[PDB]
Amino acid sequence: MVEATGNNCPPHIESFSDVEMGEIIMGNIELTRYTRPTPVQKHAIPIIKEKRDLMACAQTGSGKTAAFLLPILSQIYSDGPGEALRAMKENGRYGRRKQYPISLVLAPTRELAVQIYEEARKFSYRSRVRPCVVYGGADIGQQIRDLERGCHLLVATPGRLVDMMERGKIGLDFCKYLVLDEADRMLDMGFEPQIRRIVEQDTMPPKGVRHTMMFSATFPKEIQMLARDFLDEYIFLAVGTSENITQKVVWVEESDKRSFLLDLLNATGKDSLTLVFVETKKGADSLEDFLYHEGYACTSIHGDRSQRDREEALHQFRSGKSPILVATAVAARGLDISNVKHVINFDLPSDIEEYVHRIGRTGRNLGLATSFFNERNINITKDLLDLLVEAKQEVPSWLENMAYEHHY
Ligand SMILES: Nc1ncnc2c1ncn2[C@@H]1O[C@H](COP(=O)(O)O)[C@@H](O)[C@H]1O
Repeated sequence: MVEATGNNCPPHIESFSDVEMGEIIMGNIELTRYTRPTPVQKHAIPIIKEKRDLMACAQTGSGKTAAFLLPILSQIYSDGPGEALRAMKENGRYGRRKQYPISLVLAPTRELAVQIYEEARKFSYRSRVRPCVVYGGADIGQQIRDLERGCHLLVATPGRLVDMMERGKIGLDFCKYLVLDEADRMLDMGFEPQIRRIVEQDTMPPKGVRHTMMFSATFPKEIQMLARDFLDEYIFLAVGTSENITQKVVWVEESDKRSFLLDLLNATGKDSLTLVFVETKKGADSLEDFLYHEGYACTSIHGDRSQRDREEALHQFRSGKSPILVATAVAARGLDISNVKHVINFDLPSDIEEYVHRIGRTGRNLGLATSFFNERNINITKDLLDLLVEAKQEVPSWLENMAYEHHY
C-alpha cells in the first residue's frame, strides 16, 4: 500500500475520471490503454492536481512517470500561460532561438530521459504542448535544432541542461513545474552541483511559485535534505514481483477444479501461504466451506465482509493458523499480502491485466502461480500465450493450438 502524509493531504482517487483532467488527457489515456491508475498514481495525481509539492518514494514499475505527466499536462492545458503574451516574451531579434519551458523534468541518464519523453508524447498528442528531450553523449547541434521547434515540456539530464543554459538556448524564467526523477541516482552520479545551478542559481521561479515534485526509489538523508530545500509544504508519499514466478497453466473443467485444488494443497509443505482467487463472493464462501469440511485451515475475504471479518481473516492468514486465503481480486486490492508462496487462479479473470496483478502477489524470493483454464477462458488465450512466451515459461501445447484457431 501507499501512505501519504502532510498538512491537508488531498484524498486519493480510484479512477482517472475522479479528477477532471479534460478531454485531451482522457482521450490520450484511452490511446495509451491505461484502464485504471496505479497505486502511486491514485495518490500522486490528486496531490499534483491540487498544486501541492510532492516527495514521492517510488520506483520504476510504479507508473510514477504518468503520475507526474498526467496532472502537469492537464494543468498546462487547463490554465497554461496566455499564447500571444508569451510569444511576445519569447520572440527575439532572430525569432524564437531561446526556449522557455513551462515544465522541466530532470533525469539521470539518456535512457531514462528518453522514456519520460516518449511517455510525454503519448499525453501531449493533439495539444499545444511540444515536449523535448536533451542529454549528454550526443550531438548538441541536433538538440538545439530540436529545441527550436518547441519545448513547452523539456526532459533533460542536468549537465546537458547547464550547457544549453550557458549557450543561451534555454531560459527557466517561466518554468512553473519542476520534476526531479530518480533524484537519488542523480545525487549518486554527482549531479547535485548541476541541479543546484539549474534550480537555485539562475532564473527559475522559487518554491511556492513553481510547483515541485521529486521521485526517488530510496530516501536517504541527503534526499530528505534536498526535499527540504526544494519543496514547499510538501506531502511525503511512500509506496510499500516480475519474473521470480513460475507460471503453470492447466486445463481444468469446472466440476474438476475443487479436486485439482486439493491436490495442489496436498503438495504444499511447511508454512507456505497460499492465495486462492475465485470470481465471485458466492464462490469464495462456498469454496472456503468445502475446504473447511475437507479438513483445511483456510479463511476468505470478499466485498460483503465487514471490516472486522476482514481483520480476523488477515490475522489467521498472517499467523499461518489459516495459511490458505480465498479471495475475490477486488477484495485483495489494497491489502498487504506478500509472503505468498503460491497464487492459485481457481478462476481466471477476463483481462490479462488482472492476471498480472494477481500473480504479482507471489515471490516478492521464489514464487509459483497455477491457473485453472477451461472454455470459459477462451477470450484471454492470445494475451496469456503472449505473457507466457515473454516470461519464458512453459506454454501448454493446447494453448498455442487454440491461439491460432479460426473455426471454433
Ligand atoms: N495506469 C496504468 N495502467 C497500465 N500501465 C501503466 C499505468 N501507468 C503506467 N503504466 C506502465 O507501467 C510501466 C512502468 O512505469 P514507470 O514506473 O512510470 O517507469 C510503463 O510501461 C508504463 O507504461
